[PDB]
Amino acid sequence: EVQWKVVEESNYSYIDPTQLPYDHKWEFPRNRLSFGKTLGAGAFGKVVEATAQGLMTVAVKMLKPSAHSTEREALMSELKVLSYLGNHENIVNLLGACTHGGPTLVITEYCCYGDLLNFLRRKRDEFVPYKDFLTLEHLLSFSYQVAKGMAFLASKNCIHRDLAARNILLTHGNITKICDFGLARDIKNDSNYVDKGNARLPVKWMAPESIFNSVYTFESDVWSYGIFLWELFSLGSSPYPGMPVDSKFYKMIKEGFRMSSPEYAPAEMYDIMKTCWDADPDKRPTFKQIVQDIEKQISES
Repeated sequence: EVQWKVVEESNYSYIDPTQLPYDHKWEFPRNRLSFGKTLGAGAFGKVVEATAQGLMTVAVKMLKPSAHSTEREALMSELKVLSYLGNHENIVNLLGACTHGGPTLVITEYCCYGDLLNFLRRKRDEFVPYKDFLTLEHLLSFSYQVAKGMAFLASKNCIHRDLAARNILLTHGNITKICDFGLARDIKNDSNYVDKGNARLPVKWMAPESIFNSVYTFESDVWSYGIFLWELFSLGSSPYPGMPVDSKFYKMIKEGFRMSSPEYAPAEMYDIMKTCWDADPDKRPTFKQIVQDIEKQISES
């Protein structure tokens, strides 16, 4: 299941998120919700735009009527993980929840510009590196904010496992927020997810140890962040463009093959990508190092 995991020292192992506590401070009166347009939908759930009276415009995640018992539990565990993580500017934050009086509703922040991938593709022919054009100043800020958000998740012993520009939302003032669609997104319709065994996985974003050894760590999140950077400075291009995921692709990655630098990537940002893609997880930077490195770049700019 492609979703977030909180880990505990064992050497880490995933915690069972059902065992996390749900504090009822999040409880919010169901009747104070006015639902609007459906923002997204998966096989078992959807996110709807809603007006919250006394909490503003919010996003509400809910299950579809065909959801099984395990998915109601999964939505509850999603609420438990968000409540455990706490608040940060660069994640989609929990605002409230409705657990009794009906089916479970998770109330989160609303990001009006949608996911960052479609935004970049939208702005591709309206980009200039320097001077509402998208600029290099914006791409640096986006790289900075996603690194801050990922540093925050890592500091809470949380690993994303699916970091990609499609999972970053953009809101007002060019604030980027990491999110986990979870049950609100069905990956069977997305060609960026590849069948491998029974699983469907974002192979072109995954670290080699994740692909060939099923190992997901803080360091494998850093690898995916490097792919995200490539997406960002290619203005939304697909990674390893024109390459099918086949035996040749896996062999090339295993033998050290990496993408070339995007056209608009500053050399300092390509340096970060290359270190993120080190075959040795121990040689990759941490998200805290990446935050400081990009902070120095923005000062110089």
